[PDB]
Amino acid sequence: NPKETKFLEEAEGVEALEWAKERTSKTEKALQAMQEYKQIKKEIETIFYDQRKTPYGVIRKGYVYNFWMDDKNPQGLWRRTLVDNYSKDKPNWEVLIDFDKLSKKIGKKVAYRGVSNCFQNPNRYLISMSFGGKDEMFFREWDLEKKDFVKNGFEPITNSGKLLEGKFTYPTWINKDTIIFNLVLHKNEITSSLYPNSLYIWKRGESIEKAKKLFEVPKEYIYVSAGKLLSDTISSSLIFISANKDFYNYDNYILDTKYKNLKLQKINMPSDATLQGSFKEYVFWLLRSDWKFKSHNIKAGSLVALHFTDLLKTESDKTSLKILFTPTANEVFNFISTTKDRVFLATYDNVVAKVVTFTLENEQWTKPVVLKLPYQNAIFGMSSYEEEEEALITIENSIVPPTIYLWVKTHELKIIRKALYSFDSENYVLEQKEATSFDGVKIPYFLVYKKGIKFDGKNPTLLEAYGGFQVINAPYFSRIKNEVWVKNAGVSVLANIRGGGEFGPEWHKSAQGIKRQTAFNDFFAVSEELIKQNITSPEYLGIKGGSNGGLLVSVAMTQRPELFGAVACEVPILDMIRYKEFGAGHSWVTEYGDPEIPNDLLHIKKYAPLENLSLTQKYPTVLITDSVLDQRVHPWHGRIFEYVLAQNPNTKTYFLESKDSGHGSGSDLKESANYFINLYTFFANALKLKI
Ligand SMILES: [Cl-]
Ligand SMILES: [Cl-]
Repeated sequence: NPKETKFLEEAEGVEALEWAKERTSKTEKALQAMQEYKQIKKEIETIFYDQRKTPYGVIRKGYVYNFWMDDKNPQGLWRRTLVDNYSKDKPNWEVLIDFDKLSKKIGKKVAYRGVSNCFQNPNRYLISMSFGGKDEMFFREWDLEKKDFVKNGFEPITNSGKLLEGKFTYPTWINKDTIIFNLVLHKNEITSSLYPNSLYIWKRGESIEKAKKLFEVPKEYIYVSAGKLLSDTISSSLIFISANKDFYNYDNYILDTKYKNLKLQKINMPSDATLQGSFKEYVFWLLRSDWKFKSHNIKAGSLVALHFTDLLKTESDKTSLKILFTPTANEVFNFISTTKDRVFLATYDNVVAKVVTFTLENEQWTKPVVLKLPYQNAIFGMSSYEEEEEALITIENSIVPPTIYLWVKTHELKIIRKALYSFDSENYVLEQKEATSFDGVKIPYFLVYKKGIKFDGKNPTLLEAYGGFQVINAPYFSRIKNEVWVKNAGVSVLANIRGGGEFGPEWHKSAQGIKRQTAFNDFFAVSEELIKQNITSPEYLGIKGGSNGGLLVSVAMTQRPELFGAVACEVPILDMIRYKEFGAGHSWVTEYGDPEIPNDLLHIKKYAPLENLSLTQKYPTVLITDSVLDQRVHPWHGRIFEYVLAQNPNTKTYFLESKDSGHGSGSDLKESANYFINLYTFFANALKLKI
């Protein structure tokens, strides 16, 4: 019965933790006894603790800021160096905050979760932090001149000293003495998805009990957030308030903070349009749906720009709106990023990165200039601020390590850092291929292998996908997969299945809700194609997915067990009947359908893994992972799958429950390292990697 299962529903406490510890210990001892473990451990530790790891960063006021972890500092160091030093192989870094020292002090893992700098006094930062991998977080104000926390500064503590935490509580500076944030002051100030439901404004020197509530959303909404509408260099007083109603639709507002009285004014934009950035007084918005705007049908996936004042106006009064991107068939929007005098528009065309830059001249958008990316199958990233003329760009592909480039004030890329580690890209092949799905639709996939392998169906192969939430699953360079898997003659595959965002909102909507089986079919189409082409065979084929991808792979192995030889189901959502009861489950009703609506439940039960398991069926060996402090999906999902599968004597399972990773691989570097040693030992042993 579910009475037998009920103890596992409690994340912490007693019977669940003991049950989980025992299975985890059995699993770790079993992995540690496999012939492949010693070698896999060596290879992973060499990578994770490598002093030649690339120190990625962001430029502010003549310095590059970096966050660094290694075996000495697994929680990590927030640090900086002069931009002139950043080109040196081994820059002289100034350590700003040592999180390992902080953790030792408090007696708990304190994880760095980002920073926000004050425009009015740029020596002041709000440092975001969490205990381990919790979604709940807090912050502390910190001063650069002092290189220390500000005594009695902004930190969400009560008049007894009690620290208040909230899931993705992040603060925004109003002025040097005022912040706004999504504070959980009272226990009940949360939505049904358990995110903070309120925004508070808080003045320096006042108890948090004196903070003024400015905004509250209904319980049925997902979350509320505050952030800046424009660059602080244009306005520090316009705040964007975003109330996410049902994951995809929003009520958004401008909060103007500079007048005698605060002013809150509702933004008139399509409810599923999203703010993507700004430049000067203009704002960029992405469309998820077609917009009939005056004469025009502006297609779903387009980017428009408008003056911020037109956000408050009726369609009749919206004179500044311009269309900046209209995707052709294989195109999708990626991001906007801004410098002092340029806007960068990053897109994909057939899952290959493309970038242009433009500006404003005489209040008109200039003709964009192509920024040529000198990699095949390029993947693009960058950090920048409108306050800064210079920016750091990365370009990479799945088999070529990332290069970091400085964007200089004369508007060109200059190489600033190459990888210090060695990876001989010419010994590998990267192919972009397509499978044909059940309905004739072509599904992209990326295939990476070592030159010289035979296509005789005996290559150990690891196939990954995600397939949800309009997420673009781009083929980035993975040092771990390339060096631990592909260098040992394993094959790597990434499938851009529907549910994702690789071809814009329609690519997502096609496998959304009760259409989820479309995502799963896409994944089978790729799996079968790998086998047909004698890249691999079921015995050598492993599949890996996390979170939403954890549903994907548990569905795959239960519908099509005969296609696969090994599975890793990581921090999964998978109990699709009961998902609303656990963690942030209410937030995804529009993604999966509502199990309490008969028609949605009927579709969900056709695929839900716990509804489609047979005791007498051999399933592929599976590694299931979850965490006590996973507040996103809750460990129930991993625990119940293990509990039920454990009872099938035809199936071998490995289970790993982490104390404090949360929704991820580990909340410090050592724990992540151990997680990937366990995972790669599992696959190497299951699929016979020659290691
Ligand atoms: Cl930073
Ligand atoms: Cl102060």
